Amino acid sequence: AGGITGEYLMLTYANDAKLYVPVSSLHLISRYAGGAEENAPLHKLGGDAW
Amino acid sequence: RGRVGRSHHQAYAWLLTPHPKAMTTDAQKRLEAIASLEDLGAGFALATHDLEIRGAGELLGEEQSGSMETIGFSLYMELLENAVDALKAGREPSLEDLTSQQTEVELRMPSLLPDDFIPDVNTRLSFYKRIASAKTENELEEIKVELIDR
Amino acid sequence: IETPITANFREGLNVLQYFISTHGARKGLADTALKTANSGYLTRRLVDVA
Amino acid sequence: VYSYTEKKRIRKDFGKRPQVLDVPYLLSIQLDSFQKFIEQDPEGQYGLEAAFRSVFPIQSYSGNSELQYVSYRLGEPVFDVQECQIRGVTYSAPLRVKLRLVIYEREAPEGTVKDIKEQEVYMGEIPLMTDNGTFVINGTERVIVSQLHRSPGVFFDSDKGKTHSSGKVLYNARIIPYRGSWLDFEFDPKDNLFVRIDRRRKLPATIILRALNYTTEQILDLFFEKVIFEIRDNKLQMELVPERLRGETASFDIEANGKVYVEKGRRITARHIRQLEKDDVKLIEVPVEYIAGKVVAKDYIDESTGELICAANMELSLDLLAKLSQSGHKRIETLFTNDLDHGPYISETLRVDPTNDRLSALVEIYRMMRPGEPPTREAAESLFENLFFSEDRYDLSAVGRMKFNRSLLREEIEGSGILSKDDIIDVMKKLIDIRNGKGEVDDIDHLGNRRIRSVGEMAENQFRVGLVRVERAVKERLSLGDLDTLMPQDMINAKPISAAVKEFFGSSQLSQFMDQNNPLSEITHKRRISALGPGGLTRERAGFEVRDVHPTHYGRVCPIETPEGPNIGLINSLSVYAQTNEYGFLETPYRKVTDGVVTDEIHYLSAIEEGNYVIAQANSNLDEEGHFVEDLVTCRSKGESSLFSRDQVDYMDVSTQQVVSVGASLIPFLEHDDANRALMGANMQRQAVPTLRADKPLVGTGMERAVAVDSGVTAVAKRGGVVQYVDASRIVIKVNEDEMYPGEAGIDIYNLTKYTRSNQNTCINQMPCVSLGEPVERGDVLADGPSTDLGELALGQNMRVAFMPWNGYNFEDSILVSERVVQEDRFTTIHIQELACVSRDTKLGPEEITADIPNVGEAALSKLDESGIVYIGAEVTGGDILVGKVTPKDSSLRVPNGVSGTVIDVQVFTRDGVEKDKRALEIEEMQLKQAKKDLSEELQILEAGLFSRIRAVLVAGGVEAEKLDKLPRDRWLELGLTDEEKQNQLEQLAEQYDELKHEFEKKLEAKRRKITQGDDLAPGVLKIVKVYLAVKRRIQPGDKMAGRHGNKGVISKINPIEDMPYDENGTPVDIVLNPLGVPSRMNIGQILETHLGMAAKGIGDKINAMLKQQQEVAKLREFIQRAYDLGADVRQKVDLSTFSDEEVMRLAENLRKGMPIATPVFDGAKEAEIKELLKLGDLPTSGQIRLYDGRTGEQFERPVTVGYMYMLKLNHLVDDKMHARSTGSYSLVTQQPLGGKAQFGGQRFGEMEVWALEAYGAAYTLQEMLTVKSDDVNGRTKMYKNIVDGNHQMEPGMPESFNVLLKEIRSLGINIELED
Amino acid sequence: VPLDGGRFATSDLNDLYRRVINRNNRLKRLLDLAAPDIIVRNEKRMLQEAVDALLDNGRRGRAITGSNKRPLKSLADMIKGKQGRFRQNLLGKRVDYSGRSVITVGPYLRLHQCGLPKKMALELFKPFIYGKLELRGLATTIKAAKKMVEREEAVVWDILDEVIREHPVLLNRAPTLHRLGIQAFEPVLIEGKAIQLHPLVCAAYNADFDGDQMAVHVPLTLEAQLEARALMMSTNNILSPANGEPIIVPS
Amino acid sequence: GITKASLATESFISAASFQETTRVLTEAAVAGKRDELRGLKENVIVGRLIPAGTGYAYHQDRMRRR
Amino acid sequence: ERDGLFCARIFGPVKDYECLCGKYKRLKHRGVICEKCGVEVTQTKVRRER
RNA sequence: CGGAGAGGUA
Ligand SMILES: [Mg+2]
Ligand SMILES: [Zn+2]
Repeated sequence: AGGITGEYLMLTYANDAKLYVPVSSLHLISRYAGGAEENAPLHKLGGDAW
Repeated sequence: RGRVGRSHHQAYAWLLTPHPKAMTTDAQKRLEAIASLEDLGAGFALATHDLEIRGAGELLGEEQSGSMETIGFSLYMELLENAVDALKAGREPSLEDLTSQQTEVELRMPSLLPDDFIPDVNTRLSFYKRIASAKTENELEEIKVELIDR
Repeated sequence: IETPITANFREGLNVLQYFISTHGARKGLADTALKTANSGYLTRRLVDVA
Repeated sequence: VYSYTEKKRIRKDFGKRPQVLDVPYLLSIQLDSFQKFIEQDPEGQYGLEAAFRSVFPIQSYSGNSELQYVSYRLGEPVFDVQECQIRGVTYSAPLRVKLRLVIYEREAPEGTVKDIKEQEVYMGEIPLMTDNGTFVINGTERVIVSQLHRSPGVFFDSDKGKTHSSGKVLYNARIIPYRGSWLDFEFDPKDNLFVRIDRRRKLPATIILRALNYTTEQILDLFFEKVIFEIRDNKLQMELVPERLRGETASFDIEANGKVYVEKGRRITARHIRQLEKDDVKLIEVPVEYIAGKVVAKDYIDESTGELICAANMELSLDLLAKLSQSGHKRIETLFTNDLDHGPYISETLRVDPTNDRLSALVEIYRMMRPGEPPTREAAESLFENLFFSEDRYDLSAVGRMKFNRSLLREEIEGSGILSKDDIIDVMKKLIDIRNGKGEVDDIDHLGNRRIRSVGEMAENQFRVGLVRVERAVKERLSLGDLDTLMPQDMINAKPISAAVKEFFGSSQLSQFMDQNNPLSEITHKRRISALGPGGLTRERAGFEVRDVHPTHYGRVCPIETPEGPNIGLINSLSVYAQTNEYGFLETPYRKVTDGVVTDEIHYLSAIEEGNYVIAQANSNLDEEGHFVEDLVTCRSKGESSLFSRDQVDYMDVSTQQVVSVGASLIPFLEHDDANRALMGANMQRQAVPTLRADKPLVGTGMERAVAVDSGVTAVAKRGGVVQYVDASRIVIKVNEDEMYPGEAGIDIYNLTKYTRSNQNTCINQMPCVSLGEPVERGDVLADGPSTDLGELALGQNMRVAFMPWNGYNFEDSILVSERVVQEDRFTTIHIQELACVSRDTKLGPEEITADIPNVGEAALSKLDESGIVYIGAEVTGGDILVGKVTPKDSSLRVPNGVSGTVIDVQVFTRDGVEKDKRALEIEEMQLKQAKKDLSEELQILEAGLFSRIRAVLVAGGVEAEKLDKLPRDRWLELGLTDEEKQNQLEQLAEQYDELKHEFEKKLEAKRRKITQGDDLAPGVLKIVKVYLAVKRRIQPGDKMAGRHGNKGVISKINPIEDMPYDENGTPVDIVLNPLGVPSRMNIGQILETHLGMAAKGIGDKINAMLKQQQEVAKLREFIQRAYDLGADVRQKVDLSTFSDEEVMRLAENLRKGMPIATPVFDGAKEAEIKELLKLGDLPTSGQIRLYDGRTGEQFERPVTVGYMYMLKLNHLVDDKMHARSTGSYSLVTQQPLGGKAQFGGQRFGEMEVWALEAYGAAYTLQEMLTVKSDDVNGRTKMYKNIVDGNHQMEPGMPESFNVLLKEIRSLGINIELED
Repeated sequence: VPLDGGRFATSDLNDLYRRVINRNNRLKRLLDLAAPDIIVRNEKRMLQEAVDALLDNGRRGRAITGSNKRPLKSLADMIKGKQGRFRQNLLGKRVDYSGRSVITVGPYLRLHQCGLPKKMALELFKPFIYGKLELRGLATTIKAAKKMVEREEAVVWDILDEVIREHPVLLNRAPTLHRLGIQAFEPVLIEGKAIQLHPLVCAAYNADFDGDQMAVHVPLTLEAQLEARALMMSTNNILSPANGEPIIVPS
Repeated sequence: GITKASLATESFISAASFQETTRVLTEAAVAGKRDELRGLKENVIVGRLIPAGTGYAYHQDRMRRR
Repeated sequence: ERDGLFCARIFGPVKDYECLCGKYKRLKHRGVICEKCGVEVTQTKVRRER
């Protein structure tokens, strides 16, 4: 990331746009809740404003 | 720049810019122009400079600033005179009056006479008046057949 | 060039004699092009004075 | 030794030098350059990777976000090549970059991460080079030629006394970056030194010396030495350096240690210096007159008062010397100047320099670069910083730094891109050194100073130009608000990449329309070296020295193939073996010569290195031990050909044809032509029309096959095998089992391009040259292209030529042609035009293309269909209606007046959103049938392939022949067989089959959507119909035809068969040239080719005779073996004893029309071998036979030359040229006739043709041709009425182009008027 | 002129005129308003610059441009240069009744004639043909005569061979260096497509037959035909005007 | 020289249609010059008979008629 | 336009012998000036010389 | 119709 080598979590949203979140801040991440671990949706990162 | 001053105190105004490896050429042109005209009475000169580059937009449309192939003033005064004479003679109400008592059917789906279809703005306006003032479906149908013919 | 092309056109020139031949015989065509462009102007000047 | 499909016709190669390096791929530069553009470079220094890493990572101004780069990938093109040409869209591939956007967090320490988002963002469409080297940019097939520009670096030139009239040479230096602002130093005739920047106003150099934080003292220490005075008790003791006195006239007593060494007025001899040093002289007393003209180095002031006494750069006088003595100064330092060795060339610049500090120096630099806007401190300082020392707005490339450190004799060939202080100082030192007398100037035409930037480098530069704007926009978008929900796709714009690349490919000076009336013309227009374009010289302002051929052109650039006319020597073409160096320079191979052996190892030498060594000649005799058979071998050492000793050579030329290009190495017997006539031979070979039935050249150079193979017109087998199916439009190759793949085995399918239209309206169609069920190998041609013949170039026909004058019908250059040449349709060529009819959208509404057109009968509509479009196959003539179009109130497309031809193709384009008429539905319907049918044939021939492989693999372990067909061909999986690697392979093949099913379904549906969809068109057009006309132009008096040796000439009579001079056997001569064209312009190559062609047809005639009366193969084998022998130690050595006794019956079948011969260009057939071959046939060995006249029947005296000469038919037909006009349209602003043949134009009776009528007394002809026939409208209507009314007479009036002149002059403030 | 896409051509003169008229009307209004002097001064500066660019653009070191960054074409740029009125429309100009074609030899000719393709001879000589057809009454108007020539019945070829009897045509090769570069020849009709040229006048024309082209003009009036026959026929140009030596040398 | 001997002509069209048209026109417009059409080039310009050959008799009687 | 750069009352009629507003459309009125718009109905080639 | 550019014939 420009001078630091880190470990990240790998998250795939819609259109295969990947989001890496640090392992120092994994508490920002929660498990799923709708009871649809096979029927879960997928949002698009950054919205569809553009 | 005009926000400062306003009283006898000498008032400075700074225009900080990013480091010039990422400023477009038009930006330095604008900045050097606005730093050149640091005097009093510079406003009108700057406005008539902005015009002449930007160019006045449509005289009878929106879009205030831009070349974009307006209608001519010499045409516009004649068009307006024709409108004035037809209006006063006819004494029809304004289009806005036909907007005022209009039971609003804003269904936000396009509804107008397209420009190429009736190019003469005056005649198209006359159809606007006669349509929105038509108070019988038979009158509407007569408008429809006359417009189909014409 | 000190050494000549000692080979005629009945016998064949070899490679290096032919390269020197081209040395000589492109100057001719370049000269022809630009001398034509100049002499046209010269005769235009001559016509317009007389 | 031979293949199966070279044994069809073995060209009998003459020539004695054994080749040590085969001709490379002739399109190496184009394909290699564009490969370096688009290829994943791991090391990251070429192409898109270099550009992306040169821009990214993009760090925001805030610094809390940056946009870094991961990888790039080129998508599949939406259309293939053919659909890109037809549909009118460029052939490009979407570039997709996997950008990765990091986001920082604020309150954390410097450098953390909040999130990182990556997304494969789409940016740019980059056009893809096709398989050959041609791009498709808007349906038109373009070629980007390589450019030859002066290499970035530093060059020391001098006008050879062109100014100042003193004979004074004004040495100058240019620092020329790859990208940035130039820099120049020069010398005023007063031996000063001035700098100039970007060819602006000249300034003293010391201004830029001061600009670099150099004050005067360090400047003087840089450019000058020191002479030390120590004032003591005896009269100015000076430490004297004896080598400071080499070569000056003395001025006083030269003594030391009580002994007189040299006396006054003497020249200080070398022995005087030796006396001084052997006596070890150091300290000399000198008089005071010696110091009155010397200039002190630095500042000596008074210590007490703190006041300046003497400053830097001023001469010392007696009063100054007294003051410096009185200030306690003991040591003085002055400058060692001179008059021939070390001039004071910088001190006078200081004197003339009106600048003393550095800030004011930056001030007048600011004043120079932009007049107006009086400077500040920071503005001038930043301007001068970013002008020469910013990696943003200035860059020497690695080639720039290489040439820079080379010219200054430095060591490292790497360094920073931008300049530095030591570099500028070293340049100025080297310029002063050149001026003094050491060193040497450069020639700027050396091929060690001009380098090639072909397609890859140029397009990468434009990509980088776009990427700069992209990264600027990215930086602004990052510094704007709301970072934490941005994504890279919503951040970058793909507009300024696609714009900067489409602008270069479409509209540039070096991306030009491909010449396509040959395979040769294509392949020699791709290997073009333009010396023009951006960053290069101008066509009409180029002198006699850059147009000329330099001694370093040898091996790199052809000396003969250049156009004649205004750009000669500017449009050079590459040699055969030349490559581009790693830095863009040109290099050519050379065999390394060891101690005494000419080895087989080759080294590619550039043009700088070629000068140091000594290189042998291409044909210098060496004999089976690598030893030269002479001791004075003609070599070239340093641009000087001369005879050298045998034990001194370092290199040898690879082959005799590395000096000439590809265009001028298909000329046989080139070594007998003049250079001018070979130039014209090459340039007319480049224009030969591909005729109807291509005909091999009986006398070639063996390079024919290379040009046929590398120019992508022949369909060449990618993998060997057996031809399963032949058709005039497709060829199916069942590939060999060892050339198979395990997964996706399949078989190859080649679709031959039938009669499509080339750029120059000729016809390019391919013909199958293989038979059904015939073995082919990898790299073997399967379809002849245009003007090829079994895989070898055949630009024209080869005809029986007699050299004699014939009743004046071949007077100057003309050609008299027999009528068999036109009866046999051997010069009948097909020309395919594309006539377009567009449907606009104008005032009073649009136009339809119905058949309903007024004032024309049903004969007009008999050729149109019901939809208004002409029928395919309708033989139209001039003036007919192809697409009936009406004007809304007759705008029908009509054939141009004069041209016939058959409609062969109608393409209908329609804008999306408007319904398609009947013809569009019919055409789209047959297109849908064609597309579904072709994909079905693809899938089912692949079904045949997969099921054949499945059946043929089960020979062991599972073979039951009935059980294959007891159930149908599909279900060949669940039969009884071992579940081992055999059933593994059957599962793999079935999975491949099902994937092929799915691929066929997807491809068919995608093709249907692609066909049916509306297409983008110009705003304002509704639908376009393009009719295609095929015209068989035969031949007639007028059609220029030529040979290969520069002997052109328009055919002047189509003479009946029986008038042609027949020899004693009755055979008429086919073409009667003129002898008088040989002695003046010395192309003896045509006569030698004539003799050798006669020999080849003699061998062919004997083989044909032995074949007509049927004779056994033991006679044909014997005769053909004698024919393929008979070289005097040639390198061919083909044995007929290993031929299969039936490929002899095929070889002799192909040789029955003439035994083809190769003659390598500078290694040709000597005359003795020609006579011997003519004597193997029964022909008379002097070459000339006796011809009887065709008409009187009585023999010609003085037996004439007949032979077989290869005639091309150049593309200057007389159908295209001939034009006439009586009255037609007239121009608008001036009422003169229009101009051209497309318009009904009238010829320009110009200025010279008016003087030519003034020279006669013909004033009435002049008056009508400049009033009545042209311009006076009331004169010309009256003239037309007077001509029709039988009264030839004019009323002149006054031309309206003079009334226009009156109104234009009078429309200034200039009252011009006519008097009474 | 319309560009056939619904819009109009630029036509730089009208652009300069619009610029001048706009500045002038603005200045007239601003002078009517008695505006302060700092504004009217640079208004007059702008008007002076505009009229300057109209009369002769580029005579200042600064030149104003439109498209492609080249300066506009002012009223002085329409007279100067190789493309002005004087050198491109007045001294030499395009001409009706003219043709152009390749040249072949035709050594059967006599010194005073030239071959001429039947197609060119019909196209150049249309009005004379119309006159002769209306003299025969074969089509008693110019429209019917027009269709009649267009169809090329067998009778219009006789009309040619009569209207080409004594009617010289001026053959002309492209670099007309000297007065023997344009010479008049009586035509001989040829079923071909190339202007045959008598092989003695090649030296005068400096014409090899290696692909050259020659233009053919027609003299119309009686004065022009007599000028051709008396002054410009090839049987008068035997001595060279540069020196008394012959120019009909057997080559 | 022939370049200057043709610009320094009494006829301001035989020098305007030569080179330097702007300079010739200004210098001859300040001076109020008059062209008598007495040459072979300005008669070509104004589209009338050349005073050389078959136009010589025409110009001869035209001059003698005034 | 009315009195623009291209004009019909200042320079002349656009079509041969025709008014601007079509009030006079035949050559039998050559020379009269219309009243509504004010063009001189004459030959359109006077647009070249005015 | 103009402008820019490329190439070719003599
Ligand atoms: Mg010629
Ligand atoms: Zn009117």
